[PDB]
Amino acid sequence: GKGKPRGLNSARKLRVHRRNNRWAENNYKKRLLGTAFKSSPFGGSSHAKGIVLEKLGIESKQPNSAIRKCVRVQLIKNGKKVTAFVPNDGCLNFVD
Amino acid sequence: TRSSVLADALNAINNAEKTGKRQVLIRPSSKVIIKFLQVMQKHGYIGEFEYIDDHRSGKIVVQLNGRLNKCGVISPRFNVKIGDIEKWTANLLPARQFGYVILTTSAGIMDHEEARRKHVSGKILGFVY
Amino acid sequence: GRVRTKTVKRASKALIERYYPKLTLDFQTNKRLCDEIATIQSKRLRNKIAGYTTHLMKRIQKGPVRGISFKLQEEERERKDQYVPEVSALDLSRSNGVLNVDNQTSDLVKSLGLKLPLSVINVSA
Amino acid sequence: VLVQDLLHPTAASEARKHKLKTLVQGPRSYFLDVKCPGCLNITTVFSHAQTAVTCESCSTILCTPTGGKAKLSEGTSFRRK
Amino acid sequence: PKKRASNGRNKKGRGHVKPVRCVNCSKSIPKDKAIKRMAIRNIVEAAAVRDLSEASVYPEYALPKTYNKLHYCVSCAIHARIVRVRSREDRKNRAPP
Amino acid sequence: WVPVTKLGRLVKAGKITTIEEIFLHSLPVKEFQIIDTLLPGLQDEVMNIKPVQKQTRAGQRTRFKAVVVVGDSNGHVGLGIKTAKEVAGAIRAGIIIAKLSVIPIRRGYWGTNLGQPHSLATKTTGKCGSVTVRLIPAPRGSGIVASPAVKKLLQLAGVEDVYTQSNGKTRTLENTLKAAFVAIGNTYGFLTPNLWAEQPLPVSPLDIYSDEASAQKKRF
Amino acid sequence: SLPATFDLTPEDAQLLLAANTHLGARNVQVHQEPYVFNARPDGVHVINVGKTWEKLVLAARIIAAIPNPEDVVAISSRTFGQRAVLKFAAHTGATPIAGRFTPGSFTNYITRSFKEPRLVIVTDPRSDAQAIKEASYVNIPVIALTDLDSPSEFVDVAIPCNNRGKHSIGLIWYLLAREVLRLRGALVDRTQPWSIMPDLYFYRDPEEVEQQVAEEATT
Amino acid sequence: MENDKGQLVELYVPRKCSATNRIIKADDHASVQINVAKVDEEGRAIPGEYVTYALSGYVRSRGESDDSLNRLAQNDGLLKNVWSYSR
Amino acid sequence: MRAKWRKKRTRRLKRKRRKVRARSK
RNA sequence: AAUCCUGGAUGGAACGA
RNA sequence: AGGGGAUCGAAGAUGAUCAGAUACCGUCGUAGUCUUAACCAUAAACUAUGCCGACUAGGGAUCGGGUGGUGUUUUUUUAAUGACCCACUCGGCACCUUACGAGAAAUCAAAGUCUUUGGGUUCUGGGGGGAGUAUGGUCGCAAGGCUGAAACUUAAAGGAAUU
Ligand SMILES: [Zn+2]
Repeated sequence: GKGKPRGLNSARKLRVHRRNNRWAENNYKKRLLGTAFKSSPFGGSSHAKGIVLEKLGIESKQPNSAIRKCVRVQLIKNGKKVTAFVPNDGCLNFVD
Repeated sequence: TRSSVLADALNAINNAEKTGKRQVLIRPSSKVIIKFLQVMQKHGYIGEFEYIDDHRSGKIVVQLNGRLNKCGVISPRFNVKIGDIEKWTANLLPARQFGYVILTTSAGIMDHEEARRKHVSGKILGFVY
Repeated sequence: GRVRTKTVKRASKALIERYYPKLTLDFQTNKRLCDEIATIQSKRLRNKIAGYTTHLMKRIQKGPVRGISFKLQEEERERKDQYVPEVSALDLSRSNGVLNVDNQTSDLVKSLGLKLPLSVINVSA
Repeated sequence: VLVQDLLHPTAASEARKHKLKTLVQGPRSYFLDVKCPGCLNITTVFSHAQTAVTCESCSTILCTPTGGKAKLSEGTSFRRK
Repeated sequence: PKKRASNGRNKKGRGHVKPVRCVNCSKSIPKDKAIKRMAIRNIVEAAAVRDLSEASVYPEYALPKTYNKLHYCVSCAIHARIVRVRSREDRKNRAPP
Repeated sequence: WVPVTKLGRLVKAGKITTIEEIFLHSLPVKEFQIIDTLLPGLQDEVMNIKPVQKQTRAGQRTRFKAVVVVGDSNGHVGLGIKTAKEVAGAIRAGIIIAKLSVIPIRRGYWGTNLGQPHSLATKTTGKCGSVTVRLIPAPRGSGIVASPAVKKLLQLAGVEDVYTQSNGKTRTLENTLKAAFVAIGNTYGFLTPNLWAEQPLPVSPLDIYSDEASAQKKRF
Repeated sequence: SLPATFDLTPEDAQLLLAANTHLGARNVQVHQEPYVFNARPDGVHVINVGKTWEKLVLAARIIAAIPNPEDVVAISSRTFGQRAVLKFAAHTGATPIAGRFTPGSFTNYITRSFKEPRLVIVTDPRSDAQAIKEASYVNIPVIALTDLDSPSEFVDVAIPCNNRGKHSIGLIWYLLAREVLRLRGALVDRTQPWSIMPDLYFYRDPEEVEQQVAEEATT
Repeated sequence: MENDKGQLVELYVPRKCSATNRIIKADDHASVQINVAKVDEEGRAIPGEYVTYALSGYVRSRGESDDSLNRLAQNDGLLKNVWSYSR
Repeated sequence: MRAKWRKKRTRRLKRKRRKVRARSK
């Protein structure tokens, strides 16, 4: 009989089932528990300002071969240290 | 432990119609089954049917004709306002121009067209087409 | 190994199919006949075909062979092919005029049929 | 098959069925009027009796129980009524 | 967000049957599986019977036979016994020869 | 042409003029030239061409599987799937197979009765593989609400307005299109109340004019 | 409505019962055959010869409805039926297929055993299963000389018989030919029993072929 | 299958299997249209006049074409025999 | 590695860790 | 005319890319 | 924890093989294997198919019970019973054939009667790893069981079949 209860007065079982089973999609668990505001150096923000500590050459993953020219950046509102990529050939010279 | 005698009946009818048989025996019987079959009979989806009187609950022998594709059952028998017959008919009928949803009203068991005409609503039972 | 191939066997089969009232059992005259009769492009093929025709003729003379038919075997078949004996096995005069049915068969006859000669036996396990 | 009269089956096809699986169920059992050689009174005896039924006049054995039909005793007069 | 791994299909088992031991390897195998044969053999080979009948008192003498039921595990049967290995279709067959 | 398969003889004689008789008597087609005669307005369309590889000792036999849909927008479609070592030959033979597998389509009305039907008559479903394709009737102007492949199939069917609802792995066109084809074939396998009137069972032309166009010899 | 001329005569019943057509199956009667009559004890069931005859007359009516007789195909893979189907096709205008069937004969154009019949006749559906299958592929009816054990799938009209014996099969074929000739024939029905012996059918074994070769040698 | 102005539409009104009153569609290649002859006196089957019976692949597959044909022929009146309604 | 032996590995590790924590507690 | 009959097995070492 | 303790035999000791071989093979053999009184409570604990109920295809055989048969045999030729045979039936362990259906397929008389989506009801899963880990509780003499995350990482992992 399809497992779930079909009875006209089973709405409690149905909704409590949903409540317990929504904790298996990543988006719901993220939203509810709060991982942006706890983890995630951008505290649920789109952007963040930071101060450049260092320039870095990250060697790419296989099967490619290159050095990607990132920077170690300290964020202002958290103090978290973070690697960030500088695109667009050059521009590691335009940062300092 | 049967729970819906109507469900058992209509599963039997649907299965025999699939199998190509021209008759089915269904037990037990009930007023609801008789009225549902009377509706199907009125709209031509089945032939005559005969109620055997054992002293227990009843048997029915239905003579069917092949015009039926599916007879079905909506369990639980939800409560239906007149605004919602449209939604039910669209969901569980093949087309707008034929097929009948069966529902139980204070005026009686009947099809949704008759329910529109009598301007009443009620509880949904099944569908025929 | 000395297995003959399908070109040889098929050509021999055809030559037997349509030149059976010729084709002595001797390889030599069969060979000269193959020359007379078929546009074979090589002596070696001609001789192989002649040898296989001779083999088939031999095992024809000592009995029929499957696959082949040369119109003489066929007209001999349809000569036989119809045996209408002096009296059938379905007359009862070969028997004693009656038909030795059982009880249920007699009941069947009583149900559907009409007057019919018979006599009953009650065979069992 | 694919067409048949389920209301008017044959008695042959209906007698071999289970008692409950017939069109209308009912017992395959019956009652007997029984007299022993001694007396000439009739005793009503059920075919599936479950008891060692006695003849009230001559306190003797008439039927002994079994798994189904009762086994009537040595040669006696028994009807089906 | 629980996560897991493989898992597997099935043969009609019983319940529990007691095991026997393979006559070559001593492996415990259940009796249902337990490839079983009956070695019925004359005590003497088919050629020594002449010599022994010539040398024996008691004419017709008896020629008895030795009988023993052999249980093989699957591995040992495949390495020795006439069990050998079959195609998908032929391995539905169930007759002896 | 020199036809065989008695229908071909009747058609080259010109006595059968419509495919409706063929469909009515469920006659099995075996020559594409039959319907190429009976239906000149048919046009083709190549949905997809994909390679399929057989591994070998040496390398990979790479063949090409073509899916071709044929139709006129008047209630006839066909679908052919063919694999061959060359794309052009795959397409050619797929067009043949698609012509050879041609089914009619019961295109009806959504709500009411004006001229020249536009939609399907019933909610229909087809399945091949995991894919289930459901065709639902739609009102005028809705168009064909479907992915491009099923849309093109329904255009060549002449279905003006229809909704679709699909399930399964729809990123495999062979099975998707086959499910759709099965649905629009099932359109006729559905007793509606208008198709309750009994009819007197017409006679097959294959039985009417047999000696007219049976297989005779012409020795000389 | 068939007149009373096309009824079961006692001479035909004598022939059928002498051929033992009425002897059914020791093993099993499949449920789709209610042609039984109060099974014989310690063995086989008994067939209703009247039902057999009436089904036979139906099949004859169908065969006569076929306009072109060459569009009627007579299959027999059993040795007991090859003589029957050959002489049947001889008397009628039918076309026989005795021995192997070469799959792809009802389907399959360019191959040269290709036939497009309007009807197919079969002695044993179990041994001629390929033909029933092809006919179901390509829209062809079937007439089958069934026993009570034989499968009833994709067979239209089934003539209950005994397919164990020579005489039963050959006699069923004889009566089929007799009736499809009585219909659309120069024969008027009753007073003419069609002077063609049933033993023109009834497969002769090679030992009797040899015996009668010896007869031809004697005189 | 008809529009407002009469003017029938829906090409190919299909055949119905008589044993089940079920539609026989174009791709149903196991379907059969039996063609039985009408006789008169003298025998003489009347070439051209027929009694037709359509059957479907479903019935032929499940194995009930013979019984269905017995019934249909009997109630059309060319057997006073085989088919009994009470099995 | 075989899951049986990975389970045994984690178990021996788990009881080592229990003991090392009892040292403090 | 003499005349008793047989089917049946195993057997070490061989890591890597 | 008592008793028992023949056999086999975690550990261990030894002979050999081996590049090594504290592994396979061989000989010893402690705990254990048995039992009593208590604990533990897991298992590929597997018909990885939850229970209940109805319907839907054929076939034969088998276990238990019942019915019927001028049935066979044993008896006391011939009676009852007992065992067998035939037919039927209820309820079980299952099996053979087929697909009207179902399914990704392997296969399935259920894994069918499900986009022609609803008979009743419980449990569980939501890409792979990390991880059934850490932590906290709870049970346990312990071994451990039950409950049970996150960070971080990753585009595949996986299932049936094909050459
Ligand atoms: Zn072993």
